[PDB]
Amino acid sequence: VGWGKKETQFRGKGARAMEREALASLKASGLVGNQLRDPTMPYMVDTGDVTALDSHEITISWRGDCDYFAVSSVEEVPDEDDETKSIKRRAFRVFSR
Amino acid sequence: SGIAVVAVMCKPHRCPHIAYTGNICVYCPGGPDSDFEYSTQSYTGYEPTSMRAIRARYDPYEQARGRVEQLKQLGHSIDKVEYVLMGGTFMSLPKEYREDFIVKLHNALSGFNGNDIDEAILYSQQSLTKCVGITIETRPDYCTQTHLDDMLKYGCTRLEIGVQSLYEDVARDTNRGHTVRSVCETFAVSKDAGYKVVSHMMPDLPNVGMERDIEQFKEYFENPDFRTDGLKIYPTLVIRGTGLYELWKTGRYKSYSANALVDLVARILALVPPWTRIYRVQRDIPMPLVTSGVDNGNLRELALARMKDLGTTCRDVRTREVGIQEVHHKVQPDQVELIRRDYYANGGWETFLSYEDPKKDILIGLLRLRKASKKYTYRKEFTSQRTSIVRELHVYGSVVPLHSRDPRKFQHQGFGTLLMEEAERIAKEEHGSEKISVISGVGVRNYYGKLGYELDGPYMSKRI
Amino acid sequence: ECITPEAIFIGANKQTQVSDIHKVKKIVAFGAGKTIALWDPIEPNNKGVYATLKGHEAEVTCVRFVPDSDFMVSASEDHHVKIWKFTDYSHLQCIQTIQHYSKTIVALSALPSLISVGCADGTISIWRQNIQNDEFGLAHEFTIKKGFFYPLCLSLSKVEEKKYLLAIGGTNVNVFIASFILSDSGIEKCRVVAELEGHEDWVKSLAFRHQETPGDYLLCSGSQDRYIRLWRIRINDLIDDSEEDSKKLTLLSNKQYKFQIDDELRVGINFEALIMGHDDWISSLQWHESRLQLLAATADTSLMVWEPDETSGIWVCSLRLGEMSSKGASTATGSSGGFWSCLWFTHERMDFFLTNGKTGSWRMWATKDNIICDQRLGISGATKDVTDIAWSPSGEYLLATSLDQTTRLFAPWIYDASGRKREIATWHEFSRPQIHGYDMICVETVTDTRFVSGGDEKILRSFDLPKGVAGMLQKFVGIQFEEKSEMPDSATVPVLGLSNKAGEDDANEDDEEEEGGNKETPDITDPLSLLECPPMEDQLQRHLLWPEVEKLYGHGFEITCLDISPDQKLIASACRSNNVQNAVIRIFSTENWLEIKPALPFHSLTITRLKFSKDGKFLLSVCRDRKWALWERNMEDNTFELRFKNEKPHTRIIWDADWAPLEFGNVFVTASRDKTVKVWRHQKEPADDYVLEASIKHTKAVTAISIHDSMIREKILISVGLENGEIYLYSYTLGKFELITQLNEDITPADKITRLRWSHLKRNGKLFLGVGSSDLSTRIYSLAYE
Ligand code: SF4
Repeated sequence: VGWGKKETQFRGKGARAMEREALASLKASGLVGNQLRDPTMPYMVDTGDVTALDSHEITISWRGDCDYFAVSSVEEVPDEDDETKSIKRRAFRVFSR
Repeated sequence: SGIAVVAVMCKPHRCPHIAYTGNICVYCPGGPDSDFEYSTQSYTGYEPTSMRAIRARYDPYEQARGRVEQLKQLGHSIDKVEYVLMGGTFMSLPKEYREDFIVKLHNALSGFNGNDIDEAILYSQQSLTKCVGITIETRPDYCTQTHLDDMLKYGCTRLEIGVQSLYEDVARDTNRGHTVRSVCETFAVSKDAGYKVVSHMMPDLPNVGMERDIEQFKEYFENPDFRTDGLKIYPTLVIRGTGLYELWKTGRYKSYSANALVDLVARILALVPPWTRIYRVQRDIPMPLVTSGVDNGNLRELALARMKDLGTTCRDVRTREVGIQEVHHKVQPDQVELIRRDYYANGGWETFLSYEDPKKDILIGLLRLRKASKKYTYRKEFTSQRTSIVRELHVYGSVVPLHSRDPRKFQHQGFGTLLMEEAERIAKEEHGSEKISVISGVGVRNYYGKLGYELDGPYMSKRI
Repeated sequence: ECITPEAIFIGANKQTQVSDIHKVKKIVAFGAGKTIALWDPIEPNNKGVYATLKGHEAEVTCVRFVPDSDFMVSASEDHHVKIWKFTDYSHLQCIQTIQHYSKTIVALSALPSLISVGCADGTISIWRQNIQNDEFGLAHEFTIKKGFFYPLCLSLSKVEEKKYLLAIGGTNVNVFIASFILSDSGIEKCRVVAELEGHEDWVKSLAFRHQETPGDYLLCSGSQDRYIRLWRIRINDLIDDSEEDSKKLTLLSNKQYKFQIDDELRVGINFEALIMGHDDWISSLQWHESRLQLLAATADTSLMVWEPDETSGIWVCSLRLGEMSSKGASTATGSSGGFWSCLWFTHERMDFFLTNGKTGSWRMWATKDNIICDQRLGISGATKDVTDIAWSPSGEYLLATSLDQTTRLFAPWIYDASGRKREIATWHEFSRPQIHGYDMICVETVTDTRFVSGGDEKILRSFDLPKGVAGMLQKFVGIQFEEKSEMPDSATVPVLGLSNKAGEDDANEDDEEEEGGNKETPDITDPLSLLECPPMEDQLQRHLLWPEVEKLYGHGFEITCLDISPDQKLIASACRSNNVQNAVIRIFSTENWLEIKPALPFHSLTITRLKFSKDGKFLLSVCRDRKWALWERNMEDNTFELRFKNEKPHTRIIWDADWAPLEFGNVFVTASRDKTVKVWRHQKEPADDYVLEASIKHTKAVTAISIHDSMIREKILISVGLENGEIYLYSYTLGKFELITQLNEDITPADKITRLRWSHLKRNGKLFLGVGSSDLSTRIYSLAYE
């Protein structure tokens, strides 16, 4: 989805900042005062570790017109962040006729 | 009569939300970086207004004067004109440019030749060829309180802040720099100031199905946050120069057929609440440069045939308007009644009053009233006690003929007074307010100064 | 030791009360920028503007000479009014200020010992001076109607020794007329006494003609409704009667306004005639002296002269001037711009009609007794800030751009159409190079007839020269241009100009024609009708453009600064920023117009000055972060490398730096907002680098510097300018600051100086200096240093 390149100049995201340079004789700086920008998440997404009181059964659900359905379970994700940490995460998937 | 719309253009620039996403939003065509490069964004430069702007090298004075004189010479005489601005994000530009622009746009009609915008607007109040407001286009990131004060000083009356979707992946995948939820607080702060707010929508977008398109509109009209006073629907058309054509080139994009789109429009028009004005389902497009989509010149001309085959025809303002004088007075109307609706929208209670025929559902005049809340008001006028605001007065009831014994030679010249006193009644009794205010363009600051309203700041107010 | 101001360039405003004349002397004094410029048309020499009276702070609106007296009053946007008195035969000086009127002033008119001021607060003030003290005392300050009235124009008339009237118009449809009588210092019995009917829009022009036959005269009025009407006024014993006590049919519109002013004077006013037939709003109405004629100017630039009709009784326009079709700078259809002022006067019998243009260009017509007319030489100048200067390589015609996208091309007039030298040469604008939408910040000249420019777009452009201009210059400025025949034919008039034309699509529609002045270099004029003066204002806007040659990209923002190599082969350029990666320099070769791969990353802020050394070996780089560098070039591939650097030269930002000739051994000088001028000298005994010699400081920030081309008597020249507008001239040798002079405050551009440039082609035993400031001014000085 990314596209941030302009020829004859240095662009593309990761480090590039501005397109609206302006000056002031007293060393102005900052576009501050504009909250909630960049709908990309501020940091890597949260995990889904289960709480203690939860049970561990298998649930199956249908839809109104009965064409698709969903089933839930608990996966053991490997968590590449640490090659010794693996997380038990509650998640569901969708299947068809 | 003589309502006039004179569009103007601003100098080319770049909206800064590109800075933290890299490029323009995908569907935006043209722009300074594109091959045209002498044109503001979202306009290819091939429109007649673009031609008239280029030959003037993007100057407001010449564009306004030339368009006004051309319209006057064609055969219509003008005494009521509303300006509309276009292109990019006008508010991004530096301080002095906007001030000079506004002063020139007012001195073009006033005939004044001064500076110090306060004096310019003061002279424009007492001028012929009255101005009935301005329409400024701006983005959520630039609607902070300082900018709102600037717009209130300038003389603007209604904004148009696009959202284009309510899902959250679309905002990041279309390279538009704002989360969806912030637009709600933008609406909340804007409405309490008396600014009529209109939005945009585009039915088909990448990674969006017909279903999601249906219930996004349903949630927009049902949820007490997305209730606004207008709408514009832009069917997605693929121009070669856009970032949308690259997706089709790489095969990462496909469009709807004709049947699917006409069915979608038919369903959508059968849900509009009766206080929102559907502006243009049949919008204006650069025709030959589109590569994907369908014809859009007569979408509603077939959607109407669809509702006649399914029932529950449209109920918007536009289809039910009768106009100022003799638009559909070829037949004598029927029973005239007063209809009053109340709704909760953006942390406040609002009232819509109208004079309508209930047997055939036509519209003659309408009024909007808002009870100011306590968690959004910041103006020193509205932070001293309870108050209510008349966001819009609209009187097509200047009609000479009517049903149920119209005034003989008085011909509904006191018709608006009925609605004004009706509003004051519930302001004194139900709201329990201690001050009532009305917002209007500077040119019409006298049609309200006769009923007793007195001037404070940019507002026309009177106590109780 | 002295100087001589060679030229003064400025443009008029777009107001209506700006122009003013002094009939006994005919000195056109008009406001411009924040000052008041003076000019005189009646002279065998067409010099132009010679002095700009200063003192104001904001833009001037209303200027009025007191009729046949020794004073002059001005009003500015600074909410102030200033008095001026003749201190010389052709020079004035401020004598008094007015400290009332928190709001600005819109209307102004004056007669001896009276001042009328219309304050946009909504009030009208009348002042009368003292018998022996020139301080104009206050007599009255009243209001026509608070809350709903704002004045636009005022006028005055003297009924008798101590009795006067006053007319008021503005945001209404009626003309108000009040009266008052004199006293010791004040005025008593002053109130509105008549409200004349008439127009359906705002009053815009008033005019009281003198009293030929005592007590009866005429008033004219024009309004935004495009109609002009008249009103006759009579004193007692001549007032029209039979209105009272006589069986006559009184019409609705023929009402007579009678008023008993005092115990012995009653005045009757009636309506006379309706004059129409115009295309836009009236802007200026002016009377005459020997005729019942008026001059009418519209917003369509059209000029009309209205005269009485002895046959039909209803006045018919006599002469119609301005049939040329022109709207703005770019003309498509119709005309626009209008005329925002006017003056009308005859010297012996040549009538003269002068009006302000749409781009600060005066247009003046002389005429032979109402029959035939001819346009004479006018004035032109900049309407916004003047940023960048650039001389010709040979020491000739200079290019001075501005913020109002009006590139300039001035030139001296040395061939005076008699085949000989003009006894006193005068400077004029001879060509308008380029016009476009952007602002055209930077411009540089590479060869005799080529230049490279850049505005606020991210591209640079290089232009060409047409043919007609070459011959016109070699006729008037005269100096020989060798091998000019190689250039191909070009055009004159584009419908819309991004640049002129250099192709076969069009041609030149003017024939080779030596209309006059054929006694110097005959048949040099490339196809054109040879004038007797520099090109006309009608010609400047659409004929003298230079076609473009090449476009070149490379930057990521708008262009900031560029410089040309001494070999005329390489060029360097850079744009402004505050990031590290957008503060670099890019270079191009003139023979191919292409980018060279390597970059030059050293700075983190905006590049301020770009300057190659005296020889094509070193490049200087200066910025705002107080860091400067010198880069070395390899003659083989023209690439560069960083050699010398320094990081703590000053504390405040650096503005400008200039080089030194090859004779003295590669010295340079830096000037910084620390008000500091430091001189950097070279030394290599204990370390190969550049060392510091000395420095000086002033009381205000320095802005730009320039050093003369060569050395005079084992010493060189130096010029330094401030943001206050002053100019200092210096003589300097190694370690010795030999101050020459501080230039007069009576001649300086009042606003911040931007660029000072020393010329090289000395002639008449003197050199030339070009000054460009943000005071809407561009000036030329001469140095006959001994
Ligand atoms: S915000 Fe508006 S101007 Fe900017 S890229 Fe999107 S559509 Fe174009």
